[PDB]
Formats: sequence, C-alpha cells, structure tokens
Amino acid sequence: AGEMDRDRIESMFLESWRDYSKHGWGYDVYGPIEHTSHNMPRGNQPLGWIIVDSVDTLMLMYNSSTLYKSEFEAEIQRSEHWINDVLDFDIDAEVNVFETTIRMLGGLLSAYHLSDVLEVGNKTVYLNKAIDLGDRLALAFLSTQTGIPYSSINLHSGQAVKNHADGGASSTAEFTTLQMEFKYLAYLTGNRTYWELVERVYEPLYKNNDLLNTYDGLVPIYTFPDTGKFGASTIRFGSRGDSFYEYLLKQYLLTHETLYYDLYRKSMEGMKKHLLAQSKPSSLWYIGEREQGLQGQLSPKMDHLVCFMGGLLASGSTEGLSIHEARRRPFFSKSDWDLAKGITDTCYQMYKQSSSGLAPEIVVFNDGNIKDGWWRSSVGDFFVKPLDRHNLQRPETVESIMFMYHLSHDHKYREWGAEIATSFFENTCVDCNDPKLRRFTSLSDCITLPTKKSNNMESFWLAETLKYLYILFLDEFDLTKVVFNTEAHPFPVLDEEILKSQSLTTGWSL
Ligand SMILES: *[C@@H]1O[C@H](CO)[C@@H](O[C@H]2O[C@H](CO)[C@@H](O[C@@H]3O[C@H](CO[C@H]4O[C@H](CO[C@H]5O[C@H](CO)[C@@H](O)[C@H](O)[C@@H]5O)[C@@H](O)[C@H](O[C@H]5O[C@H](CO)[C@@H](O)[C@H](O)[C@@H]5O)[C@@H]4O)[C@@H](O)[C@H](O[C@H]4O[C@H](CO)[C@@H](O)[C@H](O)[C@@H]4O)[C@@H]3O)[C@H](O)[C@H]2NC(C)=O)[C@H](O)[C@H]1NC(C)=O
Ligand SMILES: *[C@@H]1O[C@H](CO)[C@@H](O[C@@H]2O[C@H](CO)[C@@H](O[C@@H]3O[C@H](CO[C@H]4O[C@H](CO)[C@@H](O)[C@H](O)[C@@H]4O)[C@@H](O)[C@H](O[C@H]4O[C@H](CO)[C@@H](O)[C@H](O)[C@@H]4O)[C@@H]3O)[C@H](O)[C@H]2NC(C)=O)[C@H](O)[C@H]1NC(C)=O
Ligand SMILES: *[C@@H]1O[C@H](CO)[C@@H](O)[C@H](O)[C@H]1NC(C)=O
Ligand SMILES: OC[C@H]1NC[C@@H](O)[C@@H](O)[C@@H]1O
Ligand SMILES: [Ca+2]
Repeated sequence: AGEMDRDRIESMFLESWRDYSKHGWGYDVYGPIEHTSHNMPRGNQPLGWIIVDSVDTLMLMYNSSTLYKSEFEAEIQRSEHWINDVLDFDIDAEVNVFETTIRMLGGLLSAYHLSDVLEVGNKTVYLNKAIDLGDRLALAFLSTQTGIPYSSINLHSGQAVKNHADGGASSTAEFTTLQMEFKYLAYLTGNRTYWELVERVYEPLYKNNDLLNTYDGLVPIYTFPDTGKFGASTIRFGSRGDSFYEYLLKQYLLTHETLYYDLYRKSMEGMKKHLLAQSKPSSLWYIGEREQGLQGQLSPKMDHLVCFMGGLLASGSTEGLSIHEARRRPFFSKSDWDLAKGITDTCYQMYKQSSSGLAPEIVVFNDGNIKDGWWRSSVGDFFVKPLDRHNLQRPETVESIMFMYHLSHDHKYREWGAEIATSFFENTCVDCNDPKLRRFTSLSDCITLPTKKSNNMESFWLAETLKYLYILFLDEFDLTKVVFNTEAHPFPVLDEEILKSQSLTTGWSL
C-alpha cells in the first residue's frame, strides 16, 4: 500500500525528528544513541545544519500526510521561527563553501520554493536568510584570478582559506556543485552577480586543462584554484568528483542552458568509454576509478556516492518525462536510459547482497582479479573492505530508485525501495521495540549482524534518504517541473523568458 508505506516513512521521520527536537534542538551535530549534540563553529554558534536541511522534507510530508499533518505543520512553524529568530550566519568561523552551499543555502532556497508553491509558512523568512548567506558565501569567488574558490570561507569577515591538504588544491566537485544554488538565487533576486560568479569556474577548468580533448570530459578530483590546473589525482565519480557531472546536467534541466547539456554528454560518453565495466558473475554494471590517468588500470572500487548516477542518467535521458512520452522525443538517449536501469540495479544489489540489506560506504566489484580479509557479497559480485563497513545513512541508491520509479512506473522499484526502507528500519533503529523512544542512527559496521551503531545522525538522513523514500511512494510527482539540488532540495524549473529579461544567460562558451 503506497499510502501505508507513506505512513511508515512519515513515522520513521517523525521518530527521528521528535528525538532530535527533544534533545538536540538547534544543534548542528546530534547523536541519537546518547542524545548528545554540539555545533560545528569553534564559537558554538549554530549553522542550522539539521533544521535547515530538513525543513523541505517537513513541508513535503505535511502536504501529503493523512495521519500526522498537524504535527508536520507545527514542526515547520517551530523550524521557521528558529531560522528567523535564532539562526545567525554572521559567525566568526571558517566553513566549507561547498557543504554550506548545498545544505544551508540550498535548503533555504527549497524551503522558500515549497513554502511558496504549497502555501505553508512565510516564504520571506527563507528567502531573506538565503540572500544573506548567499552574500557571505559569494565572497569566496573573489579570492583567485580564475574565479575558482578556495575550499573555505569565514562567514563574518569574508576571508577565504585554501584546502589544508592536497598541496592547497580545491576538490573539483566542490566548486562545480554550487551552480544550481547561486543561479536560483540570482533568479529570485534579479542579482546577476551570483550567476556570473558561479558560472566563471568552468572556463579555466576546461581551457587550462584541455578537459574535453585530453580527459574526454573526465575530471581529476583536485584542481589548483590559482592556476585552474588539475593536480595529479584520481579520476572517479565518487567523492570530490561525482557532483561535477551532476550539476552539468542539472543546470540544463534548471535553466535550459544547452551548453551544460553538451558538456554533460561529453562526460557521459567519456565515462562509458573509460570507467564502465561489469562484475562477475551477475554482470552488474559499475563505474570504476582511474587512479593513474586514463592510461592506467581501471579500479573496481566504487563509492556508494556513485549510486546517484542511476537517477542522473535517467533524468538526463527523459528530461523528467515518463519513458512512455520520452521514448518518442529526439533528445531521448537509449544508451543513458539502459545504463540508468543498469546502475540502479547494481546499487540495489549492493543492498540486496548485503548481510544487513544495507550497502556499506564503499564496495569493490569483482572483476575476476580479487586474488584478503575482505567480506564477500552473497552472490560474490562485490567485496567490502574491513575499513569501509560503515553505513552513514546515505541516500544515493533510494535517490536513483525514486527517479526510476517515477520515470518508468515499473513497480519493481517501489518493491526495492520498500526492502531498503525496511532494512534501515530494522538495522539502524535504537530502542527498536518502543515507538516512543525509537530512533535511527548511522552504523560503524553494517556487515556484521547485529549491526554496530555509531552515535550520529546525518542531516541527510532527514533531508535526503527519508525524502527520496517518501517521494518514491507518492503516486504523483512531476519530475519535469522540479530539479533537485545535490542535497535533495527541490528547485522549480526556471522560465526561459524570465531568465532572458533578467539578463541571465550563459556568459562563456567553448
Ligand atoms: C501537494 O498536495 C497537493 C494536493 O493537496 C498537490 O496538488 C495537486 O495534486 C494533484 C497532482 O496530480 C492534482 O490532481 C490532478 O489534477 C489534474 C488536473 O485536473 C484537476 O485540477 C485542475 C487544476 O486544479 C487547480 O485549479 C483549480 C481551478 O481551476 C483549483 O480549484 C484547484 O484547487 C487547483 O488549484 C482543475 O481545474 C480540474 O478541474 C476539472 O475537474 C474537476 C473534477 O475533478 C471539475 O470539478 C472541474 O469543473 C473541471 O472539470 C481538476 O480538478 C487531473 O488531471 C489529475 O487526474 C489524474 O490523477 C488521478 C488521481 O486519482 C489518476 O487516476 C489519473 O492519473 C488522472 O488522470 C489529478 O486529479 C490536484 O488537483 C492538485 N491539488 C491542488 C489543490 O493543487 C501537489 O502536487 C502536492 N505537492 C507536492 C510536491 O507534494
Ligand atoms: C548582488 O550580489 C552581490 C554578491 O553578494 C553583492 O556584492 C557584494 O556587495 C557588497 C556590498 O556592495 C560587497 O561588500 C563590500 O565590499 C567593500 C569592498 O571590499 C574591499 O575592502 C574590504 C575592506 O573592508 C576588503 O576586505 C576586501 O577584500 C575589498 O578590498 C567593503 O569596503 C564593504 O565594507 C563595508 O560594509 C561592511 C558591511 O558589514 C562593513 O563591515 C565595513 O566596515 C564597510 O562599511 C563591503 O564589505 C561584497 O564584496 C560584494 N560581494 C561580491 C562577491 O561581489 C551585490 O551588492 C548585490 N547587488 C548588486 C549591486 O548587484
Ligand atoms: C513574513 O516574514 C517577513 C520577514 O520576517 C515579515 O516582514 C512579514 O511581516 C511576515 N509576514 C507575516 C505578517 O506573516
Ligand atoms: O551521501 C550524502 C551526502 N554527501 C553527498 C552530497 O552530494 C549529499 O548527497 C549529502 O551531503
Ligand atoms: Ca548528492
């Protein structure tokens, strides 16, 4: 029953939310096991890490809840008042530009959007907060000549600070996963500066590295901000690389700027050419890594983070349309669609073949060359290294499952989603038999049974994992009218004509 699994997912969310609100209200970091909490800034001022990241999930559930609508409404109010009255981003502390942009700036923007379209709360509260934070973060683009920002910035002074390690290089995905957020902010404010600054990073990236010709659109994970040149590093769709590809497509879906689709196409073909492979014995499609350039060997290691590719590929091929209607359009990519189904299956298998039914942080697919103390999956398609056995309540697989279900309408995806939701329920719960004290937490080990719990609840458990599971069981969700930022914060597809009138156009080319 769709509405039933809906009640269940809403219940799981509320159990986590009730516990968080009771013990760690207003804190950035929260541990459900010991009910402990703290803020990230050295000064102990809150960033709204969990509250801001969760507001839009509260709004989505409020909009369709039949059993807890009233509770969700009250929590939105609680969150909104706190965001307006307590949260203050004028903090003398250095924060990571990427994380703060995708979680806080993005969450405030989507809260504004849903508040607007769902007519709940005061959208102005979120927009005003977004403008102020956006201005603090935007200062990061004034540090180098290339326009590529250093990893962190002080929210009060505006002073930028380079990455501590990696020879001072910035992570490629970190400055190429800020575009949806700043462009939507430009759209809402009419302030072109946000748009101009965030689009600026691509030219040096592509030009200075001969990215298309030399790398076939595949990016090493580190880029020096002052030169715009890649640092000797791994090429992977996992951490520090993943969302660079994500936002190439999502910008096109959001603003209709074709250049980014063209760039996206180039990277996808490059990915199929250099990183794609199949495991044994199930022939599951997976995306590997190239630690030593494209000329080196292909590593079968894959971050759970890569699993978002199922949804991305499906979204890019259909542009949000049901396959039924998409299959007849000129822009439909049969290749991308088939691979989307393939990668989503593979990622589902990472749960299905797991002893706990939950996929670990990282897996190593079987390429017939796994010839020590590694754990083998049920079928043997992949292994799990002793140090990668943790599960941080990540959303990437349920993310892709949601897209596949709504675009294909194949009920098999809702079945998969249900199994994973149940595995999270049974294997990450604390006080599992008491709905009054029950809550959910991360795992230090999701391979051993019973699973070993870690005292921490990721904000994305609420912002993404439960959100995508919830949307999966919504009977109607038009993917042609929304584009999710990388933290599952939905933005509306922008009107081309309005963008034109605001002088928001592609300021570079290739
Ligand atoms: C948050 O929740 C809200 C709901 O609470 C949700 O908003 C929408 O949810 C549904 C999305 O699928 C949507 O229902 C679909 O509506 C289709 C369009 O036809 C119907 O809506 C028309 C437009 O409604 C707006 O304008 C109305 C004034 O014109 C206004 O009164 C209304 O409040 C909306 O603002 C409306 O004009 C149509 O009217 C015709 O039909 C009436 C009878 O229903 C008749 O009385 C009228 O004279 C006229 O002939 C019509 O009501 C509809 O095509 C679609 O049908 C499909 O869905 C069924 C589901 O059972 C399937 O069997 C099959 O697929 C079928 O084809 C479906 O009913 C709601 O109307 C929206 N609600 C509101 C109030 O906006 C929102 O999406 C959600 N947000 C999120 C992200 O969670
Ligand atoms: C569209 O959106 C953009 C992006 O956010 C906005 O641009 C920002 O605009 C503000 C204000 O115009 C800029 O901030 C101001 O910068 C001035 C110049 O900075 C130089 O001097 C400081 C020394 O203090 C150096 O640290 C810095 O490196 C530069 O050399 C400052 O002089 C201003 O300071 C004054 O205001 C602050 C406010 O708290 C006071 O504390 C100070 O004492 C002083 O009175 C101020 O900081 C900001 O740089 C712009 N950001 C970017 C990325 O461009 C647009 O304003 C907005 N609307 C428009 C016009 O399109
Ligand atoms: C909405 O919030 C804005 C900013 O806090 C405030 O100025 C406005 O009065 C609020 N609207 C109302 C009256 O609810
Ligand atoms: O796995 C989730 C966590 N890291 C990856 C990000 O893109 C976002 O999904 C969240 O911050
Ligand atoms: Ca993501």
